[PDB]
Amino acid sequence: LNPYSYEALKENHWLVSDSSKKNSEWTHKSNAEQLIAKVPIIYVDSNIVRCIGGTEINAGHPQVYIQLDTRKHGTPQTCKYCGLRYAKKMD
Amino acid sequence: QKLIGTNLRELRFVFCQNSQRSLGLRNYIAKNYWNLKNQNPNFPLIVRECEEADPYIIARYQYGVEKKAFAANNNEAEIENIIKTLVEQSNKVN
Amino acid sequence: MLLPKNAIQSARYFEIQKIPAKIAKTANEKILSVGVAQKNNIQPKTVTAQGQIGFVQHPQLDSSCQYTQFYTPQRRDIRGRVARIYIQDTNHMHDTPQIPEGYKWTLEFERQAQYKTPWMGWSFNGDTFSKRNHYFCTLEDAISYCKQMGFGYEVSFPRSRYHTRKSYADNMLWPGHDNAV
Amino acid sequence: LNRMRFITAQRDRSRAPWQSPKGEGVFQGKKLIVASNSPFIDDMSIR
Amino acid sequence: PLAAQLAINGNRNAVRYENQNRTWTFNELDAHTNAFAYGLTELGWKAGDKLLLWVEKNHTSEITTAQVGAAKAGVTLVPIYAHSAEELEKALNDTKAKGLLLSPNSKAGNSKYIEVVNKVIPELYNTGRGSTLKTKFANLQHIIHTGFYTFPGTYKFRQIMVYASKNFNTLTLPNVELNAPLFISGNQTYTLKDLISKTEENRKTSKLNDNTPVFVTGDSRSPLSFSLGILNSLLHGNYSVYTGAQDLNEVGQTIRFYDNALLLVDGDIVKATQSLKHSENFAKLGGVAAN
Amino acid sequence: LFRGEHALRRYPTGEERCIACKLCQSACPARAITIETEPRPDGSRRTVRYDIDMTKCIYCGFCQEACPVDAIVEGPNYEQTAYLHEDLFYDKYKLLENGDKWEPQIARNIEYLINQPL
Amino acid sequence: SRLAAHRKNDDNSDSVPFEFTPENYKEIEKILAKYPLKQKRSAVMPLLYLVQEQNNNWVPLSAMKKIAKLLEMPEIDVYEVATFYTMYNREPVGKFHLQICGTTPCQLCGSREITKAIEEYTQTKLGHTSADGKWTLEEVECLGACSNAPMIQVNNKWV
Amino acid sequence: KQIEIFIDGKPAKVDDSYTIFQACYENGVIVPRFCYHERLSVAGNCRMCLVEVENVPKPVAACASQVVPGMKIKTKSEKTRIHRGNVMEFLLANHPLDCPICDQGGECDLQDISSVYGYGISRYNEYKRAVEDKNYGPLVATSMNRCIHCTRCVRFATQIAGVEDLGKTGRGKAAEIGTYVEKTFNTELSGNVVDVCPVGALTNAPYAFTSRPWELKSFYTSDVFDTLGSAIQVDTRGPEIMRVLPRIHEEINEEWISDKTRHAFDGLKRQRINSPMKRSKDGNYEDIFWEEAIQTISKKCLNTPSDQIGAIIGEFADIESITALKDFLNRLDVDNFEVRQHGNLKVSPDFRANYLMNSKITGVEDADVLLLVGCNPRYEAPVLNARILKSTRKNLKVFNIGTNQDLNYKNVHLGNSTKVLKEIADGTHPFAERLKKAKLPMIMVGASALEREDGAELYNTLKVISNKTGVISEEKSWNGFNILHKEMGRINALELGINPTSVNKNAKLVFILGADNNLRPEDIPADAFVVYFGTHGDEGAYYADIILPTAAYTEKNATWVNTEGRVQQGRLVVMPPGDAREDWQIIRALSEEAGVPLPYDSLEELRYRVAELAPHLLKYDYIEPTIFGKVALSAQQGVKTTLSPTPITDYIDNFYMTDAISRASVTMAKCSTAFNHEKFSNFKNLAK
Ligand code: SF4
Ligand code: SF4
Ligand code: SF4
Ligand code: SF4
Ligand code: FES
Ligand code: FES
Ligand SMILES: [Zn+2]
Repeated sequence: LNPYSYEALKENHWLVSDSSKKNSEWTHKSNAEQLIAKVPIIYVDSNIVRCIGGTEINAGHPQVYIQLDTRKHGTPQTCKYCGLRYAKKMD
Repeated sequence: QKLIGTNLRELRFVFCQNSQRSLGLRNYIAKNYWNLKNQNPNFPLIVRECEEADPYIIARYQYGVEKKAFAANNNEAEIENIIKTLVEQSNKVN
Repeated sequence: MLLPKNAIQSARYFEIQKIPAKIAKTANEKILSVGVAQKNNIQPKTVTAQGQIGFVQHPQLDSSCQYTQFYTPQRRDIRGRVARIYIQDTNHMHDTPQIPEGYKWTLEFERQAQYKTPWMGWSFNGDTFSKRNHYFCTLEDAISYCKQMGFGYEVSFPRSRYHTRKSYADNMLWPGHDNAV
Repeated sequence: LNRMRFITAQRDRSRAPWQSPKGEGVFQGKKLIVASNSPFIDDMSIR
Repeated sequence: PLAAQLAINGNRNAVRYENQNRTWTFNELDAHTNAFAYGLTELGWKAGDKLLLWVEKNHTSEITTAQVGAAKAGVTLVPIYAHSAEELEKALNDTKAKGLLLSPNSKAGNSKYIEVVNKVIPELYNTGRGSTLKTKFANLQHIIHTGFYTFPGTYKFRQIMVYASKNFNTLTLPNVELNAPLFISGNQTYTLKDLISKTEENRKTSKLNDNTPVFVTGDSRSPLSFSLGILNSLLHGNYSVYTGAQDLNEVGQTIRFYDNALLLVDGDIVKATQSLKHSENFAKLGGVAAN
Repeated sequence: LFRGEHALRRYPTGEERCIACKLCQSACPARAITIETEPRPDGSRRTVRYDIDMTKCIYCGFCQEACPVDAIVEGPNYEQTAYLHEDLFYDKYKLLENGDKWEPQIARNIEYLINQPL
Repeated sequence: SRLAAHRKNDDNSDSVPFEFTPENYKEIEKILAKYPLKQKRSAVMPLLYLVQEQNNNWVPLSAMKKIAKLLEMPEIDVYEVATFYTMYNREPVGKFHLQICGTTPCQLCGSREITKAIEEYTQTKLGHTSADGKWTLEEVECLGACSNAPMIQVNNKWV
Repeated sequence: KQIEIFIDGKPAKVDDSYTIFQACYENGVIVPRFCYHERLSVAGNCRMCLVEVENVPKPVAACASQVVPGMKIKTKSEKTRIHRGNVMEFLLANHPLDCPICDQGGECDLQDISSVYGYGISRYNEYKRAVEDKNYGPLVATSMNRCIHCTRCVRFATQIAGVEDLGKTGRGKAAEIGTYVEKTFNTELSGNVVDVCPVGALTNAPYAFTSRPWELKSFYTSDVFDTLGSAIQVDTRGPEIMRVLPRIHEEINEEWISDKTRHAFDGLKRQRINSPMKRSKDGNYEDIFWEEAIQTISKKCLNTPSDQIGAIIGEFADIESITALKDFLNRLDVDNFEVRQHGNLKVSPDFRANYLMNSKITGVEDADVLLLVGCNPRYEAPVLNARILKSTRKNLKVFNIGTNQDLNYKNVHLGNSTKVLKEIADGTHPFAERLKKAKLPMIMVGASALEREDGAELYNTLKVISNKTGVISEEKSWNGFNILHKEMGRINALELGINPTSVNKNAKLVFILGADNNLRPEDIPADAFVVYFGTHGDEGAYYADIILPTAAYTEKNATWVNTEGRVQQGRLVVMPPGDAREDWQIIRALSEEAGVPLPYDSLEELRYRVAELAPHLLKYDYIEPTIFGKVALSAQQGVKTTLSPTPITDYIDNFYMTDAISRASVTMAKCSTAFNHEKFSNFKNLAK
């Protein structure tokens, strides 16, 4: 799994990936990547999921909507404001 | 005209393309460029045209030495004489 | 940004439009005297917003630049610098800015040393004169300011879209007869 | 004490110095032969 | 002989290249092959001139186009299986080939094809731009590589190709002669008529009907692969699918869609593959043949 | 509403709330905030350098007001006396540490502030 | 008729073959003759209908590319037509593609009761296809025979 | 026909061809828009330009409505305000709340129009539309939830470029603009897609998450990666450069730039030489002072006889640097400015007409037939390729002699060998009659063909063909003979009069002025001493006994002459990195130390010397006409005119890697690895 391979670049949006997630500790001066990677994929029945980054409006990020009806079934989608990743509960 | 290559290192003609002050040099170049080139195959004969530019024949002899001749309102015979003098003066220059 | 044609016909206005011809003073300039003469003969005689040929004018350190304030004991490099006069148009990213641009001539100075300090990586400028651009309503005013302050100036004239016929009917066009070759 | 790393990174963000060869190196005529340091793979050359 | 399918129905698909994912109709195949033939003729190729084939399996489209164009132009092709510069030089000296088409990125031993070619012919390195080759062989005028990069003394396949114009084509294509040699495999030479006879015999033996899509795995340079592949499609209007270096697994996935479809199995491909992951994909293979 | 010492918060999951929109940098009247951002390897829009010059900053509160995700918050700490001028050049490390330490009280105040409009 | 893009399916990959039968080629020739010689771009819809008839009532991506190649038009145009028009099934359907009208006339006449009865008999929900590839339920708009409501259509053919 | 209309009661006069939007723009009243683009077709999708007309009950779309006599337009009326508010509310409905995270935060015309014309508060309180993202490659980042379905991207792709990939697939609110299948948008002009897209749905991926518009300072300069030359804007936040954009220059740039010139500036950010260096016999490089480097170079120059001194001209050489080098070599008695013998351009620098495009970049819009010889406009000067596409769609027939590249427009491939040229010259080829029939024909020849060993013969053949077929016609006052160059440095050298054919076979002292292409060990003798003026160490820094850092095009205030003869001024954006010095200053210091001081100490005096050599270079952004075109291009009697039987090829292999800056760039490497395999094809796309 070479981070500079064409397959890896295409899968990671043409960005060099860090599997260990340790380089961010220096690059962005935080372990937030490691912390967020621990949260598992949240499975949502609906095709579209609403995220506000909290329990109430103004307590998180602006209300956003994520399409879980991916052209490939079951592909998780990550929220842009927070790293939470949601996937459709295919059955 | 056959000894230009050995006598000089470069000839240049800077003039205007639509001015009577340059008409003479313009016509002389248009008529004799190919003759001079055939006489001296590999010698550099540069031609530069700029509007409202003073006619000038620049002869570069050797070791970065150049002589500039003001050829304004000069008949083709005068241009021939000036070029001949520039070519002949190479020995005196070096 | 464009007063009516020949609306102003003052001697001062004509002087502002006209650009001086250089006089060889330095030894290098005297050696290149032919070059100075050629430059004087070739460069445009007057500057107007209708001009189309760019040019560079040397600073005129003369009695005309007496109004400059940037010649002080501590700083002696601002005067005699060369500026750039051009119209800054809106970026290609967007077409309808909240604050539209292109209605004024911008005068700019090339930036000097710019270095990031070690302690925090903050950007620092060796000179504080060329941080902000200057703005003028007319190229005549910009050139007058340059002459008054003793700055040399390059002028690059604007370029705009060529007007072309536009019509929704052009979407539907009959190609022609099939047998046509 | 690790100010050098931060300073070098800040300098490289805008301009990264070229790492010149050091020590003995192979010569082909008047040329020093060094392998390319580009992490990216030359897929067209390889296949 | 090579335009019956165009006369009948040129819109029908002609050949498929699964490895490089490109499918050609009869019209497109004819256009490409005619372009190759015109390019060779313009370069000066004549009837009987020899072109060496040193292209690996992956370049199935290039192999097929070169074969058909050589057949159209009456140029004989000699496949060469050389993993060493000694073998390459021996083959070149023995054949006196006018041209050598090869795959540069292919690896032979510890060196690539382009490196071996340069080693055999050092003159290519210093050859002038647009200058004819002055080599020891005295006849290897043309060197062509099917690669992305360009090297001195070599020309790319697309650069060699020349698409003739409808009203500005001064070139001429000699009429295809059946008896003219086309392939020189080993010490045996196959003519176009003999290849056609081989195609007919193989079809009769394998019960290969018109609508049975043929699959070819491995190198397409073999005379049998040429007979049962592009040649079969151009003669009987069949549908050929080349898998190139793809193993039995990947061949199978393509195979599943096709029904009652003949498979040609390369020995090299068989040894490389370990075992069939999904034997169900071959449940409707119809018939199986071996090179 | 007291504006004390600047700090950077995180979501309950531990992810940073700061997305490099630079709204706080632009609104800072004193030009005391410097932000540089590069895409994170996972692809998040996160800053690589977030500096606040505490000596150049006027504790107005414009930064937290303009923050759209409540990333930068001027928490209640005011006993931030420093003996060295360099100690007042707060960096991303310092701001994140302040947020981690002072999250309880900051969150308690933010609860009431958010509930007031309701 | 769900997504506005290509669904990643193993049975609808680019490697799937598709070839028109000689009868389909003759029909295509007739269609082209009916349309202007230069305006071959107008034969997309008849070509798609022929593809559906030839296949199991759906248009493969390979078939769409073949149509584009035959019509000398961009494949994106064929993609746009297929996605815009809902009568083209871009994915395989069941043996019976039931299409129950749901517009106000049919709704007044009792379309909901008929839909519930169909669901009960077929042991499947609306829109979803039955476990076995036999039934596929869909809700459609006014089919035309409002005065004869409630109504259904099968395979876009029989009302 | 002039027609009188009223805008807010203000009389105005416009011809009937004008639309409402065009009349408003001419009269100075601005109208919001999202989908109307000047260079694209007319569409009425967004309907944000609705205005009020007294006699028209319905709102009228200004963009797609022609003016009518006596029209009473009320753009400031309450009805117009309500129309704008309604359209803006509909647009913002379903629009994601991504302003903080969107890269177009400060350059969003949607935000600006919502602030200026639309209402200040929204009523839509419901679930919004959600659209999956798409992968278009490493050059364009897609966030399709922000798409407004204005089809500007589709129109640009289909019209400006030949690529036909984007389309509005679907119906209703579920419609999605983009490729139906998953594929990358790898067109050479993909960068301009981001510019045309107005709502940040498509953004610059390399520039993504970097900075904001309000914290950038912009400088107008000229492109150098292509010999065509392009008017570009460089945005910088302090020392760092970012977001190179095009700027309107219809004569040369026509608002578009190529991906190379848009994303190759990253090369300047690494592998930069920042100090004079010297290499030991063992090969160990060590940094030294400018004084030491100049002193050793001057000592070598004094010791070395002028006979065995030579120079190589680099790719990015400028007028000032080449003039200084020429003067220094002349004062040292050195006259040969080439050391490479493998490939030299076969063209005389006497007349500008014989090595410049006689017909300007706009000459394609005037020619009826255009014949290319060893040229690939798609890879070299892609903007020129787009212009040729426009010309061939309006009225122009394109023929090609050489390789059959995947041009965006149909072309007639005559051949690839010199047999076609021989036949055309002899007159037996039907294309000779075709040219004679055609009016204002044009011949474009790439510099590689003239750089061939038989370049002189090919050049003479082209001259005779042009003269015989009327490409140079006095009655038509037309000169269609053109040469497309590949080296701005070579163009500058030809302008200054340096002979490209003068090659020093054996040179003991070589001065390499930033040359990195075509260098091979055989060119440099083993015993020679090499001084390399350069800015990158990819190549030429390994052949150098001494290395001198120089300035780049974004760091040097110099002059550049493009392929068509236009002389532009490249301006200083940031100073040279580290201890780098301007190349002309380095040459001046070297001359003074060696004892042959040059007569210029500043840019003004150096430009006076440039005026001495060739005055026309002092008229910036202007093409000086020449009246010696026919004389220069006239075919002489007795010339060789003997061509070789070999294919005519194109030098470009990897479009994203052509020069040292591109090779050092990272974005270009990503583009190469993401596009080379998808774009490589030995066959021709018969579809187009
Ligand atoms: S308190 Fe005000 S001045 Fe200080 S950092 Fe925050 S916004 Fe800037
Ligand atoms: S602290 Fe808030 S306003 Fe400042 S960059 Fe981060 S998210 Fe934007
Ligand atoms: S285009 Fe970007 S900045 Fe503008 S409204 Fe949409 S998300 Fe916000
Ligand atoms: S992606 Fe951008 S340019 Fe394309 S249709 Fe959507 S909003 Fe318009
Ligand atoms: S309501 Fe059923 S067909 Fe119209
Ligand atoms: S600008 Fe008028 S409809 Fe879009
Ligand atoms: Zn979220």
